[PDB]
Amino acid sequence: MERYENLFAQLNDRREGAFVPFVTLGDPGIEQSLKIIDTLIDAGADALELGVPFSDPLADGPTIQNANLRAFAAGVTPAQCFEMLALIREKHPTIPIGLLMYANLVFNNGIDAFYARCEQVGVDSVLVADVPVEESAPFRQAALRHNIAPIFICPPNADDDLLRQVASYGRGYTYLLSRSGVTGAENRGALPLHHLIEKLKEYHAAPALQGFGISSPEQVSAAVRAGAAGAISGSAIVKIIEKNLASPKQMLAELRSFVSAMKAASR
Amino acid sequence: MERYENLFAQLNDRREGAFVPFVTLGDPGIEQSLKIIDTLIDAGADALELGVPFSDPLADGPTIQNANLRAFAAGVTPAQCFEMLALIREKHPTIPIGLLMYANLVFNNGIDAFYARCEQVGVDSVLVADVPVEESAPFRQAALRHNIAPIFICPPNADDDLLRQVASYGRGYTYLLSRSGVTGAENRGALPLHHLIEKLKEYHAAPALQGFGISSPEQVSAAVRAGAAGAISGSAIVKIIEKNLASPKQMLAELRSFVSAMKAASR
Amino acid sequence: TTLLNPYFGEFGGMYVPQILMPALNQLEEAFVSAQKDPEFQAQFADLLKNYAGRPTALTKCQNITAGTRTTLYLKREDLLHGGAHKTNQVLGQALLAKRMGKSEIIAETGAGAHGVASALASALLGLKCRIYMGAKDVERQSPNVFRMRLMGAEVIPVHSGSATLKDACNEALRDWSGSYETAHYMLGTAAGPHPYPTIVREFQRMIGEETKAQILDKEGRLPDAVIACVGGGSNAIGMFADFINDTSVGLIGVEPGGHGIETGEHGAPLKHGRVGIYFGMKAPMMQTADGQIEESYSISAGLDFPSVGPQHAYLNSIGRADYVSITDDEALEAFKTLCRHEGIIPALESSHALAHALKMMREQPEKEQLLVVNLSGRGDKDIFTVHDILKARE
Amino acid sequence: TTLLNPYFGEFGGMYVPQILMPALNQLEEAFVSAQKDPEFQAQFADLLKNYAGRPTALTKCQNITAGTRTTLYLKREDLLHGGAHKTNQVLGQALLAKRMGKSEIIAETGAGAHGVASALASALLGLKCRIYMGAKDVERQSPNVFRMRLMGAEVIPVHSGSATLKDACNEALRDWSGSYETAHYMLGTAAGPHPYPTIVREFQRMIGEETKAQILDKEGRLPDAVIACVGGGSNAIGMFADFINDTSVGLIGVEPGGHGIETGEHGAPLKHGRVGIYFGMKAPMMQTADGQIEESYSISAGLDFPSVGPQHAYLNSIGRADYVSITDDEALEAFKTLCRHEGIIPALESSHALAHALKMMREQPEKEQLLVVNLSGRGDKDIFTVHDILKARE
Ligand SMILES: O=P(O)(O)OCCNS(=O)(=O)c1ccc(OC(F)(F)F)cc1
Ligand SMILES: O=P(O)(O)OCCNS(=O)(=O)c1ccc(OC(F)(F)F)cc1
Ligand SMILES: C=C(/N=C/c1c(COP(=O)(O)O)cnc(C)c1O)C(=O)O
Ligand SMILES: C=C(/N=C/c1c(COP(=O)(O)O)cnc(C)c1O)C(=O)O
Ligand SMILES: [Cl-]
Ligand SMILES: [Cl-]
Ligand SMILES: [Cl-]
Ligand SMILES: [Cl-]
Ligand SMILES: [Cl-]
Ligand SMILES: [Cl-]
Ligand SMILES: [Cl-]
Ligand SMILES: [Cl-]
Ligand SMILES: [Cl-]
Ligand SMILES: [Cl-]
Ligand SMILES: [Cs+]
Ligand SMILES: [Cs+]
Ligand SMILES: [Cs+]
Ligand SMILES: [Cs+]
Ligand SMILES: [Cs+]
Repeated sequence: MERYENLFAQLNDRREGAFVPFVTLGDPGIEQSLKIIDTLIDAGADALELGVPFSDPLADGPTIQNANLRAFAAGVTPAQCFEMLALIREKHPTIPIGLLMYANLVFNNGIDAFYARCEQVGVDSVLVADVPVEESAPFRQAALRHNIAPIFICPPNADDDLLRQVASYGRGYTYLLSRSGVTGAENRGALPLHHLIEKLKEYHAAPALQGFGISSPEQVSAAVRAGAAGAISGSAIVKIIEKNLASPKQMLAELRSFVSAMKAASR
Repeated sequence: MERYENLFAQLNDRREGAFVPFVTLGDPGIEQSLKIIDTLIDAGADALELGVPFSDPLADGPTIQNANLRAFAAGVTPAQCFEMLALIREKHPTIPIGLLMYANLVFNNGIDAFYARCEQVGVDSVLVADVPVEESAPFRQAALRHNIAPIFICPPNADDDLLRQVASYGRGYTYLLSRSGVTGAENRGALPLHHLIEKLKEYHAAPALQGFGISSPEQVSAAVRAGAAGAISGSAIVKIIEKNLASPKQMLAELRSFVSAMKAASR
Repeated sequence: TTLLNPYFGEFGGMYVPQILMPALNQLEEAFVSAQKDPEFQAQFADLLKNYAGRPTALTKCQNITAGTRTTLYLKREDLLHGGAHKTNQVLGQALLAKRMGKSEIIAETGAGAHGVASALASALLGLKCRIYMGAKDVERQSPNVFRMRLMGAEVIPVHSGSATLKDACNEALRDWSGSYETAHYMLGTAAGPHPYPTIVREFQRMIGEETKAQILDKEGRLPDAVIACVGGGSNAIGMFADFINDTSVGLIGVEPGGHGIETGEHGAPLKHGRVGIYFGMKAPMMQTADGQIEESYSISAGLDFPSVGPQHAYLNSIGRADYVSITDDEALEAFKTLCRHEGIIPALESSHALAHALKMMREQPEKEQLLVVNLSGRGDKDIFTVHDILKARE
Repeated sequence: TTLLNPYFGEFGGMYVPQILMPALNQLEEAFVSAQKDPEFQAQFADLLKNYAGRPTALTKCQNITAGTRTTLYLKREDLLHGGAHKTNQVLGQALLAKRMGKSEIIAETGAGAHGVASALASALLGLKCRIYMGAKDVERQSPNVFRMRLMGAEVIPVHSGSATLKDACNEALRDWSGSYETAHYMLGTAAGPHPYPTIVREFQRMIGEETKAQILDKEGRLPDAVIACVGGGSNAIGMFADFINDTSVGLIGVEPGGHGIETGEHGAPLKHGRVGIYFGMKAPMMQTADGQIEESYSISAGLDFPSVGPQHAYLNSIGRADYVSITDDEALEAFKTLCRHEGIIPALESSHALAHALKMMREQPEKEQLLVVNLSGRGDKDIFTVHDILKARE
């Protein structure tokens, strides 16, 4: 979790927000995914959010559903994703790496063993999309035992009790959901989140990253101006992968241009 | 009714049974039907049974269903059938003519008026196929008022009460049914009718003609040997019409050959 | 001679070939005997309750009468096992067939609901069932053909004439006249020769008896009118019978108007036909001037028949019951209305009765009136036909 | 925190994205409130009786147990309005949706019977209903698609994944997570996140309550066992609930064996799967060694799902209920048997339960045993699929 603490301190000193891309590990294949991730970092990503392909990602809309499918078509398994994570960490010693998991993949061979594997490869946080705070106990306990930040969601419909819980239990960053629904660049958030950002700060929550529907530089700026510590963008990044499958070269050039613009908006 | 009395007396003097063909009036058209009937008579028919085409002849099997249909396709109506009957009577003053009717055609414009028309054209009997003795009163009364023989059916399942009723109410001839079922040459009678023939005679019934399924000379002989006064054949005759529609010439030759053989069997 | 009166006024009788009179007499005697037999009554009651599911619900419409002074209940024969009121009297007639030592069943069917009822009763009670169905009806009521065949019944398409219910009826009677020693003719409506109109009424009368008790419990009074569609007359006589002596209760029968009475393409002989003799009975017929029986037409196979049962003709003649007509398009609108606003998919036959009730309400919306419609069956058999029609529109 | 226990032993829970927790909490509170509300209970009772037709018949088999010491009754949920037990709990959940001020309904469907139940309740009670259905199921259960559309519901084919019930379930939950302020998710089985397994049981428990009273009236004792097919678990928990404390009564649940357990093409996770977390619950899952959720298979769309409700997993774990499997071919034989020898056309789902009961009888024909099968629905939706299969054989 300390990689986040270090990042946010550096960003704060630089009066900067974080820009954090999401991609699915192994989409569209292992080699190309590794190059994709290198490009995201070189282009200015402050941290990564990395999905492990899952059969049934119920918080994800079509774009990221299709990313999961492409990874599966390439034969990608969680074991191979762990191999990939080791390679990423070996190249990039300081960048915070967060996994986007579904509960079954964490529970499957033992919750404790899962977080142990995360610690051994050098992952910094885990967000389990279909585990609400109410079911979080064995997950967050295992995470903290292995020096992994458990990432909690603060939804737009959060009450005070939830804000206090998230603030107390979470580490690394707090995930500030833009809106209801599932992942996707097509649906942009509607309701200002200023009040929630302020309360999280009052309760000493981990710094907030806004995510869901973030697809443009303007929205990155807006997240930061509203007081969030940065923003996450997934579907918008993945769409670039989708649209350029037949030109890996043009794929990387467009990812570089987009991330660089998205990062510039955080400054 | 007296034409039957005269016929049966002549036949008795000649130790002969009657052979009585059935056809549908107007099958396959008015002109050809008239020629057909002339041929039946010339070939030895002792009397005729003549159907008026009806929409729904529920005592008839496919062969005679199709005869009704052909007459309808030629536009034949009961009024035209009465015109035909006048022409037949004008040519043939002594032959007994019996109509095969369904109840609706008799009832339609008044039961009394129907039998009046029968008397005016010179018909001798009427059999109404879907009127059992239980419903016969207005029919048989109207028939007798107009000198028409009402033809009653004696089925193989007749009890003593029915034999007495048929014997008392009937005139002209008694219709001795070969079997259950509907008209058709394909199904031949099974059960000997000797007992019924004998009881009808005891009760002074009109002479019995056996009908249904009679298609061969042997069966004509057998009806007579069993004590019946003769036999009726319909489907077998109509089949000759059906099979030769495209050669009216060959049609008449085959009808002549068949009737002559059927009549020979009664001698 | 007979044990019971074969006529209702001038209508009815036994206009069959002589060969069939013993079978009719036998059936009448079996019926009269069974009606006095507590063991028969108990077996019948048991099947109706524990096998068919009686009593059926009486549902109050929640939505389709809003803004009017009509209260409309639907007698839910659509919930009976088999999906139509046809099941009630088939269970009684099947028991009669066994009482008479018959091993086989002949039935006609139009909508296929009587065919399904005959097949299911024959499967339960150990009879070998053959069903005549017009070839047009085989197509437009196809789901019922599948149901009958899966229950082991023989379905015989009839291509003759109009290839609809009349033609099936003709073939059933022709078969019976040659097979009656082994086969019972399980006629599916309150029509045909005596004793069928009487038996069918007596084996359907629980519809009106239950309705009366249900409306008395829910409303504390009799209905102003009970409304039923009229093919040969069974569901309507079943609903009417127990109310005949309650002179305040209107009895309204709805014949199919088809493409419109004025087109001649309809099935409404009671109001637009003339008395004649056909299918074993003296009753109103669609017929030509010179006495040929016409072909009928309705969108609904179950109402597509050019005659009507003799007790309806009688109740009309004395003015005890009133008969009206509803066109194909009116029936379709009522079908859609019930599906979309009450969540019940009705048979297209039953939709004629509903359409007239909705007209009674719409025409005089401030008239206070308590109405019951006999929802004679469910519309599963009709959904492909109807969907096709509506798609060709909407 | 919750008002009620979300777990049955280790199984159950609320494994949904955080965004949906307020909706689940709201539904739980509405349920707890409604359960104490005499007016809600009276409205529910009224719909169940006068609209859906409860109580349903309990039919004693006349033929299919001959020559054995088995007495077999069938609880006739096939006679409920809509044609399946699905209607009972949909009426309760629809009333909850209105209590919560929701105007729209989302439902998943496999067999289409829950989809039809959701559509009909929505038509009656004034809700705008959208139904997700896998594209394979749209074909093999086509009659239900016609019924839902004719009632005005929106049917959304799902082509993703296996294009069957699991895939519909995924799309329904994804939609709900973005529409919960206006739409209630009317989940059709005793599975998913709390409070659904609890609500669905409580709104189906009349099945077992009626069965108990009916068997006591007819036999003067409890059944030896009650047998029900198990998809997500609703009809079986509905039959089981009132007998759980009657320790002499066996509770037998039948999972689909598909092409055979050994083929991996089945839907029997309770006995051949491993606990996992999916669709809002910790429950037995068909899953790969590395924890991906598998696709299930059954001839019967209603049982074709790679998980099972948590109360069944719990009742199995403690040994209170026993679970078995029946293959496609066994289910088909039982379907044909009931059609041909009892005159009842069962849903292919319900045919799994019947097949196991007939095995219990055939395997030990001199064992005296009083059995009830929950005949969860009618087979109209299945007749084309089955006819096609049998034709390709017979
Ligand atoms: O840009 P978008 O709209 O594609 O959203 C990006 C999301 N990728 S992610 O890993 O942050 C992410 C985070 C949380 C998710 O679900 C949960 F909120 F329920 F937990 C799912 C994905
Ligand atoms: O030779 P087949 O088998 O064609 O029988 C010939 C019959 N033609 S008929 O006019 O005598 C004739 C006589 C009686 C009929 O029905 C009834 F018995 F019910 F009255 C029908 C036709
Ligand atoms: C002719 C048929 N059905 C008629 C029918 C009718 C009209 O027949 P009755 O007049 O005999 O009720 C009404 N409602 C339903 C559901 C029907 O199926 C038949 O199923 O063979
Ligand atoms: C999945 C569905 N049906 C399931 C079903 C089942 C199995 O579902 P439960 O385990 O929830 O009863 C049993 N019987 C019938 C008639 C069914 O339709 C559905 O209709 O959406
Ligand atoms: Cl690939
Ligand atoms: Cl913290
Ligand atoms: Cl011609
Ligand atoms: Cl005489
Ligand atoms: Cl009685
Ligand atoms: Cl067969
Ligand atoms: Cl009383
Ligand atoms: Cl309660
Ligand atoms: Cl719609
Ligand atoms: Cl009690
Ligand atoms: Cs009203
Ligand atoms: Cs009619
Ligand atoms: Cs009932
Ligand atoms: Cs037994
Ligand atoms: Cs299952």
